[PDB]
Amino acid sequence: GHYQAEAALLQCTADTLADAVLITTAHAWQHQGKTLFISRKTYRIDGSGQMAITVDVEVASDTPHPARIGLNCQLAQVAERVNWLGLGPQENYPDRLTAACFDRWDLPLSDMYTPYVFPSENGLRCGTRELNYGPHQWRGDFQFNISRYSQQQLMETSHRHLLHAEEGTWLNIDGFHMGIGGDDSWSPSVSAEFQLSAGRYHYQLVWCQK
Amino acid sequence: VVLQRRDWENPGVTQLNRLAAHPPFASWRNSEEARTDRPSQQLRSLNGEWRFAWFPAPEAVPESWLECDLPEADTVVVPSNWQMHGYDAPIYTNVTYPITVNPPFVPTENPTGCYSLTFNVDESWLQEGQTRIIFDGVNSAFHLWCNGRWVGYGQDSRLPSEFDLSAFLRAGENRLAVMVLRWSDGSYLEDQDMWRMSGIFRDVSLLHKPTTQISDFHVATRFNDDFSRAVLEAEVQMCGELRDYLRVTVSLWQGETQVASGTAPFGGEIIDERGGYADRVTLRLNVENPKLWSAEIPNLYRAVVELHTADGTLIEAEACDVGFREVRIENGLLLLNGKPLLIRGVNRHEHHPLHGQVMDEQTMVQDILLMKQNNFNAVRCSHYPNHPLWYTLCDRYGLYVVDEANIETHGMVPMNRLTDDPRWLPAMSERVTRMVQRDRNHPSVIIWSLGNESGHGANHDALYRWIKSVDPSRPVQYEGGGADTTATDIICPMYARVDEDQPFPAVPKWSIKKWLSLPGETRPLILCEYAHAMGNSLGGFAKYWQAFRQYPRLQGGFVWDWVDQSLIKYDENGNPWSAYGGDFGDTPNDRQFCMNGLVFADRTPHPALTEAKHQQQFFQFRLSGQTIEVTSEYLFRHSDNELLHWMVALDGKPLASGEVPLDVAPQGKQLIELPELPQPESAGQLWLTVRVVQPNATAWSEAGHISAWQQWRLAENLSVTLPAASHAIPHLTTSEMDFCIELGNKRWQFNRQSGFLSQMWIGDKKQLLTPLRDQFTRAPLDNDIGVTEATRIDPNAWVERWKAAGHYQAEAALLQCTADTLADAVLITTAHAWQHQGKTLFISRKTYRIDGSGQMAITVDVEVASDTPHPARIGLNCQLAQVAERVNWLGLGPQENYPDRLTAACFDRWDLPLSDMYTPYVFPSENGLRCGTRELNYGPHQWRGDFQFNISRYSQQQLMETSHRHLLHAEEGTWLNIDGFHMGIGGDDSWSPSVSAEFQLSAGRYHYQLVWCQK
Ligand SMILES: [Mg+2]
Ligand SMILES: [Mg+2]
Ligand SMILES: [Mg+2]
Ligand SMILES: [Mg+2]
Ligand code: NA
Ligand code: NA
Ligand code: NA
Ligand code: NA
Ligand code: NA
Repeated sequence: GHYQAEAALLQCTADTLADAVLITTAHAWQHQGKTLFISRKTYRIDGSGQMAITVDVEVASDTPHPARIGLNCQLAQVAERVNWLGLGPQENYPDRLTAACFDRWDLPLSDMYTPYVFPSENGLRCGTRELNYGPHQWRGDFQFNISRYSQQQLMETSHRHLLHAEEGTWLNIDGFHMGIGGDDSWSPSVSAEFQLSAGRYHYQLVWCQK
Repeated sequence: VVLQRRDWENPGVTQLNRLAAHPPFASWRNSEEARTDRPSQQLRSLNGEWRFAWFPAPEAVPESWLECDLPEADTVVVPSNWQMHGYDAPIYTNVTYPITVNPPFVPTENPTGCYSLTFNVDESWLQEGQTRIIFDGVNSAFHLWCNGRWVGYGQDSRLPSEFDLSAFLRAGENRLAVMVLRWSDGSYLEDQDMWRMSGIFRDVSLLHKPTTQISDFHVATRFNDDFSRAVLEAEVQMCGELRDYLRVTVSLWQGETQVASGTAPFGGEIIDERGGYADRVTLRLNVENPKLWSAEIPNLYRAVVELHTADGTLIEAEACDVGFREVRIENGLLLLNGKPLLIRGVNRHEHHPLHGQVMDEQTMVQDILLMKQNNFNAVRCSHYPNHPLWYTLCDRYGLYVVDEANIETHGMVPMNRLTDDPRWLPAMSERVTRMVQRDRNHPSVIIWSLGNESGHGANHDALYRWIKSVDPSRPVQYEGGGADTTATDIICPMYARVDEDQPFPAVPKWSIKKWLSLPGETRPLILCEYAHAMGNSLGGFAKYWQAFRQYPRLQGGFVWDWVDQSLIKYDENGNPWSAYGGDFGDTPNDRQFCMNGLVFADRTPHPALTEAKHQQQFFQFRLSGQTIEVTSEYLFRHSDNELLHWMVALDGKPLASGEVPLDVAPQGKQLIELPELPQPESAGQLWLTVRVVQPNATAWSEAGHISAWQQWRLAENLSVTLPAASHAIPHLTTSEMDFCIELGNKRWQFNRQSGFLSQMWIGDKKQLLTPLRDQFTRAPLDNDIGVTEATRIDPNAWVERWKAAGHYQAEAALLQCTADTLADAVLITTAHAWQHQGKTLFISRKTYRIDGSGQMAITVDVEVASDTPHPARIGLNCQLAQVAERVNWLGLGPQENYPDRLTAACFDRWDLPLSDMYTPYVFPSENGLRCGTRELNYGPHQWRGDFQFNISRYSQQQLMETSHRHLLHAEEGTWLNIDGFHMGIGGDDSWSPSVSAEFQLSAGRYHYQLVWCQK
């Protein structure tokens, strides 16, 4: 029920600090009464206009290891360029990133999408410390992809030529992403060290306007 | 001429007037006594009180001593090492010779032990036949006198030296005088990593044989393809007058039932142009469906060899236990009875903490029982032939033995300087040939070894071939010169790693997986030494066993090693303590390197032993749905003394259990269907634990012995319940020096200068003696230290890397310390930096959230500079004021476990006395960690999260500063170390960094969280 799971709010609170506002949230993702994931977050917005997001995720040990542990949103902005400090320039995944180099990369948005004939998750870049797109900057230590196609559309579309650019830009920022495998393509081939099996996961992001 | 010839400084003279080697004799004069292995009247023990005087050199020994006892002499028990009575000091040196390397010479100051015994000999012994004296072990060389007359000389400390005393003895009182030298040319071949001792340290006995006697016998067992038929072949040699009426009968017995018998006159078949051996006979006995010998089922027969007249008058009988087994290498596999072995081996020295190198039956039996109870099936006689009883016990209890010649020249430069020199071939040949002559009839011995750490030389090749020629029934192995030379049937490296190559010049230690498949290579690989168990060690043990099970030609190995070579010393108050190298004034020395055991010298287990037991299990398990698949790794036996107990528990709370008898064929599988388990209402992780229990006692184990276990996570129900809202709100009070928080009878104090929780009160009683502070270091393990010395730094060693980076010197610098009041909580935020000479090593960022329920949530985020050596731990420590009796935790246990040594530990609710949370390693270090812990309870305190911890009366600082466990003093209160992350302990060896990459704390950024409350 990973694709069907609905978020149930457990906690949403707001606190004022000396120089910041602190928002704390907790969500349970459930299917047929079974809790798959729990996400505990803090959002800290300070006087500099920076939003620090802390994310702590529990994954039930008896659910299949999830494909990713991240956040997503559809941004209003459509910008021409994507700039990042991280692994690139090409698409790279945790079990396929040795060729990628850490540097400051700058590509047109279209280059951040890989036009596999059969559409799927694509265009991830790993080991990213800073990402810039339009007015936005995200900092941390994350994996990301950015495109005009939602994961839903990629999942529902059998041919690349049938894809249509959506309004704004879909951003996936992952603390963690499962291997892609490939030893063969007819049985599970993602090696154990690249499966998201740790049970508890932590990542943190800073979102600001730059 | 004795002091004039100096035979102890001549490698060309290894003995004078010594009788030929042979298998164990008792010269029974009754065949039934021989069959039952009862004491023989013809074999007398001289293990009594002897007279002993110590001398600084052989030249200082007075002439009168040969004739008359010295009044200055003391009365000492024999066998003994004289260092253990305090006559001089034992020396612990590893590689470096304890004497100047100047072959064949030894120091002029050569400690000399003068032993003497006055004893009765009955006239019957002297009227007829031959009376001989047997010295099973004299270290390192000796001259023998009887009633004032010179008998002979012997070298090689580890094999019996025998002399004919017939023409020296008189009826009534006789006197033996034995002059034992500590050092000899023999010492150059005795450079084993062990305590250097001396004396008559094994049994002394008198043996009476008839004039016409059995002088040798060899037993062989050969089989057809399916082992349903065997031929026992027994070659018997006689000494004395050859006669037509002489006969040999070899009879084979299973209990009181004779199963086969053969009789023949002397006279072997023609072998060359000059005929045959008139003084030899070969008997051949058919055995249908022989009961086969293995470590799994040590089936033994009794062979009785009778020398007798045609008419049936007995002259004498000898006997031995016979194990029907075939050892062979075929297609690159070592096979026992046609099946590929998996060696769960251990190296074992002959060591007792009180008696030194003197072995007794009780200690040998204790060792064998412990070995088998911990899933060992094999032992290497590191590095010399053992006390003869050892092989008998291995025959009977069932252990595979590697019998190893007393040859080690480690200290030579290069290592083969002597073993490649044909002038040392005679001394070497004797150590090999006389071992084979002694032990070749023991079924337990499956492999011959040419010695240890003596490089590879032409003498090894010659002696390899000699053994193959005289005894084709056993493979020959030898590790020297790179572990895969022409002098070994088995690739037998020491400390080769599983996946990591160590490409040393000339003698590389390849990854064991890689080694097998090198171009042209076909031999089996069995590590002669691996998993160096020095102190807190055996990290990565599971990696070896996974490889052993996956790769047919990886057939196991022998752990280094069985028992700590510590010695008991006494303090001013007469209290005993464990001593190592240097503690006897011995210099140069190699300190704690003599302690590499799975057990302490008194045979108390180190925690590592349980990891070995678990990884060496003979049953393998898989879970699929509600089905447990049990696979047997036994090669010969069915699981006829085995039941499977299963248990399902929710966070340590028992839910369901049951038992199922195991009926698994050797190499077979059994499916066990678990019944439907009722769903738990409450949240938490379900765990399934299985245990294999032996309902019946065995010769080696008690009823209810657990031989194997395994655990799995089952269904997990994550808690989604919101904790009941609190009525009260914590109150923050501020001064220039402190943030103070109060809630009811609880108070927390955060020092604003240091930025740490400095104190905590319950009621109004202080909970801390030292503040709660980050810790990134540990008191260095033996593996962290390696071979580094104060005078000679090994910059590669983990401890030296941490020291050079300033990890132990780094001081916390406060960057931020703020407090905020929330709706139902107080929030403290801190940031610290640890710096050394302007370099920031670590940054720790924390939040402490104290809510109305009294719980304190601590969130820690640590950055580690990528270019600093990876830290030993990422955690917190404090000294608690409380000393409580018990420690209760939900996590891995019950024993000490570390990230690379936790497979044997089980997740459950454990409750131990505080003392059990400390491991008394003789050399103190970080110890007692328990990993995978979700809840820890101590006095009124509870910590929850996902952490590793240790808890004791000793600070890391004291453990770090103190060299011996007996010098440790319990500090005030209790030191708690709670780690989000802890480095591996390693142990592939203990002289180079051995912690695998996956167990190094190299992630750069680390996060962990703890809740601290009162229950
Ligand atoms: Mg690279
Ligand atoms: Mg000599
Ligand atoms: Mg050595
Ligand atoms: Mg396990
Ligand atoms: Na698709
Ligand atoms: Na194997
Ligand atoms: Na050692
Ligand atoms: Na059974
Ligand atoms: Na120490």
